[PDB]
Amino acid sequence: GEIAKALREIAKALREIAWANRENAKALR
Amino acid sequence: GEIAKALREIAKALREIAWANRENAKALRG
Amino acid sequence: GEIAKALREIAKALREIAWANRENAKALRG
Amino acid sequence: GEIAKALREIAKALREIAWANRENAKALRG
Amino acid sequence: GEIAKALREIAKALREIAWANRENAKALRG
Amino acid sequence: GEIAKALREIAKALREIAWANRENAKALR
Amino acid sequence: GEIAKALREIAKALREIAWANRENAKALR
Repeated sequence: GEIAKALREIAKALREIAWANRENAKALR
Repeated sequence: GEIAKALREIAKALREIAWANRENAKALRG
Repeated sequence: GEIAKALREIAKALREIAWANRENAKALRG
Repeated sequence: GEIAKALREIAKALREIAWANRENAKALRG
Repeated sequence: GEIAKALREIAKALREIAWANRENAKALRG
Repeated sequence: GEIAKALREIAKALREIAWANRENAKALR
Repeated sequence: GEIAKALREIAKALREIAWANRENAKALR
């Protein structure tokens, strides 16, 4: 369904934030 | 539907946050 | 509808977080 | 409705995060 | 309702993130 | 219900992010 | 249900942000 597919896009975006934040920790190290 | 469209709007805004957070990592690199 | 309208405010608030985070990246760049 | 009201409360909390994050940018610029 | 109650805990958790992020801005000033 | 428990799961994860973010502030001091 | 599963995927992605942010605090220390 359209609602469940949108919620899965929100999850994917949050995983991209996690990856971006791991780039920061790398950058600090 | 209106609800699905608004949730996809939320996903897009979270992709904007991901891009901004990566620029923070790159500014610490430079 | 009231639920869709509130979801679109959530998206707008996330866009404001992205803007703030972009401001950080600029401040780090100096 | 109680769901819409709770979603608006989420949006307000996200606006608080945006203000906090901008203050991090202001504290880096000093 | 159980859904609205859960959404209000989401909002409360987000206000805790804002508070944590305001602590960061204070640590940077220091 | 399954939806409400999942939303409570989201709130707890956000409480983990608040703790982590505060640790970042503690590591600056 | 598909909606509850997608909400649980959102919670898992937020836990992945928390882990990133905990790592970021260790990299500052």
